[PDB]
Amino acid sequence: VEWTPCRPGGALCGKLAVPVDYDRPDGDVAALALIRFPATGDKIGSLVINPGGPGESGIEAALGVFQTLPKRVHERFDLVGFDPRGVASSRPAIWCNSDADNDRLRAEPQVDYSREGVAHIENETKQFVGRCVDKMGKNFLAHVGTVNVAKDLDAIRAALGDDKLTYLGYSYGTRIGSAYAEEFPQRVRAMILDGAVDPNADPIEAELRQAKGFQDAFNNYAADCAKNAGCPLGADPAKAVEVYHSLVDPLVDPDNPRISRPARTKDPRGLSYSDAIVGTIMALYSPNLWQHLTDGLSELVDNRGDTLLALADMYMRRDSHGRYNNSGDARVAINCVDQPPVTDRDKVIDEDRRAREIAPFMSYGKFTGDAPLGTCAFWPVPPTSQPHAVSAPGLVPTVVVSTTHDPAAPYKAGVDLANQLRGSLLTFDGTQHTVVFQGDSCIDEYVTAYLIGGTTPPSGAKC
Repeated sequence: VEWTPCRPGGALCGKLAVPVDYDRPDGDVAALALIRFPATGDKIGSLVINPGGPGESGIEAALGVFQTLPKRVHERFDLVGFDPRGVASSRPAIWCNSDADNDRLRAEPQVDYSREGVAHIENETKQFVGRCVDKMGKNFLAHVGTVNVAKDLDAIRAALGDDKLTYLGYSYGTRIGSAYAEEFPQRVRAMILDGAVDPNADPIEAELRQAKGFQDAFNNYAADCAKNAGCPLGADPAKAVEVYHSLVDPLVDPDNPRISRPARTKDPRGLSYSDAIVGTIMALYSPNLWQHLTDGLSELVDNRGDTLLALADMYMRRDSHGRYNNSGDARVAINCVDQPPVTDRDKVIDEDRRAREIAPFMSYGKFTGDAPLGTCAFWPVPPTSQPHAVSAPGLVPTVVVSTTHDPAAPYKAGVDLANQLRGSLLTFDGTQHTVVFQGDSCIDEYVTAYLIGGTTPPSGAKC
């Protein structure tokens, strides 16, 4: 890696060639993008981070993390972020949808699960899968999975000149983590995994646990908002879900589920039902976004949807000029190869029935008896990994940070990951997704002592 100054720090950027196929090590070649924030004091090595997604830029994430990085950490480590294969500035980047493709989907209510509804959705999905293939070719898509990301990470480890890896993983970055840990356990110096993905989980039970997370986060937000003046969801939190549906269901034509009646916005699109739901989910990632959610809901009372639309844009990575990054398309590609998709329709139908019961705030109308299959059931290349209990006997003790009411990565996922890893579980008491290097003194001290000293939190450490 020949470094070079970036395009906001002492930042150096560079690129690193890895092979697309690792069995064809002289075949097609991908170029990963890297950012580097040189340590200020005495350098132990590099702290490599991943934000998750998948499809999220690590370069982008390092620039944020740099802002909230404890002084001692910044002294002891080069902060290093990378864009994984197919993601953001890495070439080739995964691309399936155009900006117009994305907008067209987001305009739909996406709520009709009748036979005709399921056929419509399942048709847009096929068109999507076809767009991925035509633009990427099946070979590249076959090799975008985490198992190969893990191999690139070691190539990264070596190119940065560290003998052993120091790694901070967030959310899906957690799966990159346990993967690298299983393949190169003897190359791991230290590892923090925050907001855990449990690779031994059943995907349907996981998704349902996630539904339950967001409903429970919904409940927490609403209870909190009810203490406040003019709560758009009302002063009785036991009726918040009903009030919420009185605000969002009018965005769907009651005589016809496929017709958007968007709330007015200064943006030309207005606010569809599906955008409304996506904005809500986005806001429930963090209590920091609750104010915005409340604003959006209050706008809905006056038939306006500007804040919810902006929340949905934040989630979908659509900038002010209507442009998308490739996080969405990459997200799908990578998720589809990391595990075998649910292909049994009865399973998908029964999941739907349960989810409406578990997360009503998210569900529109009644169970129909039909449900679409997910994009992955149509993937033209097979998975390159599969659910299993993480096993890395030789691994150094690691830290898993799990938040008690994390909607995206539920607390018990993090416990389970810790156990398979036989590392330390650091608990955060909150309703948010991830927490490391995000302002909390306690968490950050624990993480700093582990990263520098090698010191794990005591059993039962809460924060």
